[PDB]
Amino acid sequence: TFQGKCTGFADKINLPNVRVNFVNYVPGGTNLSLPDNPTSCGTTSQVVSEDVCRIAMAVATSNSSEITLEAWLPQNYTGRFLSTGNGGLSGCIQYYDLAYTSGLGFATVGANSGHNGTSGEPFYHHPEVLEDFVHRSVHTGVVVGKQLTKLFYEEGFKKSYYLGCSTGGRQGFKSVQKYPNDFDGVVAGAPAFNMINLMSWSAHFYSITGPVGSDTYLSPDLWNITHKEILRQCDGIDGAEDGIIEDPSLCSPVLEAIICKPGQNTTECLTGKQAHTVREIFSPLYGVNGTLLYPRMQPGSEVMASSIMYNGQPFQYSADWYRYVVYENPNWDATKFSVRDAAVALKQNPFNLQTWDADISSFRKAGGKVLTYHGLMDQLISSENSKLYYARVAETMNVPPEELDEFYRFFQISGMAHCSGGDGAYGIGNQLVTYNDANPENNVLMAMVQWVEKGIAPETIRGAKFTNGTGSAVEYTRKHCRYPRRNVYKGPGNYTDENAWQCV
Ligand SMILES: *[C@@H]1O[C@H](CO)[C@@H](O[C@@H]2O[C@H](CO)[C@@H](O)[C@H](O)[C@H]2NC(C)=O)[C@H](O)[C@H]1NC(C)=O
Ligand SMILES: *[C@@H]1O[C@H](CO)[C@@H](O)[C@H](O)[C@H]1NC(C)=O
Ligand SMILES: *[C@@H]1O[C@H](CO)[C@@H](O)[C@H](O)[C@H]1NC(C)=O
Ligand SMILES: *[C@@H]1O[C@H](CO)[C@@H](O)[C@H](O)[C@H]1NC(C)=O
Ligand SMILES: *[C@@H]1O[C@H](CO)[C@@H](O)[C@H](O)[C@H]1NC(C)=O
Ligand SMILES: *[C@@H]1O[C@H](CO)[C@@H](O)[C@H](O)[C@H]1NC(C)=O
Ligand SMILES: COc1cc(/C=C/C(=O)O)ccc1O
Ligand SMILES: [Ca+2]
Repeated sequence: TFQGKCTGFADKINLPNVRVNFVNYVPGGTNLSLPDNPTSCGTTSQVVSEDVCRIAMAVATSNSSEITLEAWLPQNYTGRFLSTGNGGLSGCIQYYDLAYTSGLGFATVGANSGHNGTSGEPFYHHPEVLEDFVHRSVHTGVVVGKQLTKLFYEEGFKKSYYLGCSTGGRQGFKSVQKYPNDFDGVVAGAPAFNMINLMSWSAHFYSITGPVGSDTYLSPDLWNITHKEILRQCDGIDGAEDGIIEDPSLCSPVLEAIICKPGQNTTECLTGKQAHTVREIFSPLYGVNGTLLYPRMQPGSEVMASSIMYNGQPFQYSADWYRYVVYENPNWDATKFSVRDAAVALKQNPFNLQTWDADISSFRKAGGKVLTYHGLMDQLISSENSKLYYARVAETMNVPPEELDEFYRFFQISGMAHCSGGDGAYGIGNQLVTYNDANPENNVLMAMVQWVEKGIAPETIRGAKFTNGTGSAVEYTRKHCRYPRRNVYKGPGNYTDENAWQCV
């Protein structure tokens, strides 16, 4: 029996520097309690919809570091191994991804990145813990996970896959760049690569806005006013007035247009200083010496960005990065961030956390495929940074898109926010929360499986716009384009007909 194989499995595990905490049979329909999950992760449970054997481990990665590692080995197994990854500066195992991919038949692992919780404080004075976050946590879970898969199933595994977004997107690219043989297929969303500069750019928003109530700051109401004017200026460039900017690279908005006139209600317009703030927010971050560090925030992400990036407080992840790693001073004042700090951080680049190597020929040579996607109203990580990486790879590898298409495809997703949510057709199946069925035509993960196992490369990636979230009726779908193409509404038929659009 499958249960009996699982209850007998702890005795079969004997791996150096791996301590088995427990092995449990978890039937489908179980609502797992996760009492030990770090409180800052904000998840104490996970529904597991299909039978798995659950293995939980503590794996020492050095004499002063360890990861927590979970492996969920499904009863209904397809012969495919998969690793998940992390979010933010967190060690949070993404149990929602473990449920998702195990439920699709993958032998699945996820590790906590080498520490517990969403704070960067565990990096403080602990280079081995930081090294786990940069590269060694994900890789260790792949090595151990593959071992466990082969121990548990007579058939072993035929192919190996990666699924992650945000920090998880970065970790997918760290795999491509440093461990070209870890995965046959890598699915990496909205990647936090160019990571050091991402922290600097996150930190620089405070220097532009200033604190809540200052001259230079905009309230959430004013960011809503600003959003509506951005749509007036840009929504229709793609040919459809649908509240979505299909490719914001064509949107260069001019916000002096909504500077207050005499006799205008001050709550519906900007002062000159506020307009200057907005112009700078849609400008790139350049460093000492006048070199580019991070591209502009793409227009369209204003409502959620007002709460997270433009809220008049220093962004927390970057403050943590500068206090605990760059300067090792927990009292470092993040309100006084300057580009001189960004130079110090970029030169430090610990364990090449930048994850910005543009020569990925070793991955190509090993036979790997990578599919990356990025939402074009992303409020946390600008979609333009993925576009910059693409240019850099083409330039460095000295090949055009037709050649890159053989092993590296990048889809730009209209109306998607950071990793999930947004105003438009974000339902591409990168996570349970974006799921529109399991079939490759509707699901990015299964599309990678098809590319790897049948040699069928995805031309576009379909997403759903839901009436009221995943599981509700699909209102419309759209076939998102493969960069450098963009989507343009041509008709015939209304913009809700996916056939009325063309990638151009
Ligand atoms: C980090 O969090 C994990 C839980 O996600 C902790 O692992 C648990 O620790 C206790 C105490 O050793 C074990 O008895 C449990 O079986 C563990 N749970 C799992 C899922 O493995 C881990 O201890 C924490 N790491 C620390 C504090 O270093
Ligand atoms: C699982 O349990 C938690 C409480 O621990 C609850 O919030 C969640 O809705 C449950 N899920 C289902 C679908 O029963
Ligand atoms: C701990 O590990 C470090 C880093 O790998 C190593 O150089 C050092 O010798 C070790 N110290 C002990 C106490 O084992
Ligand atoms: C701004 O607009 C969004 C819809 O895009 C709305 O849900 C939100 O409540 C508005 N925010 C404020 C502060 O009015
Ligand atoms: C300006 O707008 C607010 C709504 O934001 C309204 O309550 C207030 O009465 C208006 N003031 C004037 C002078 O029109
Ligand atoms: C196209 O569909 C949208 C979505 O409901 C709607 O706003 C619009 O009226 C439709 N256009 C026509 C011509 O029916
Ligand atoms: C990190 O080093 C590099 C940066 C670039 C950047 C090009 C650009 O930023 O416009 C190009 C090649 C490099 O080796
Ligand atoms: Ca539009």
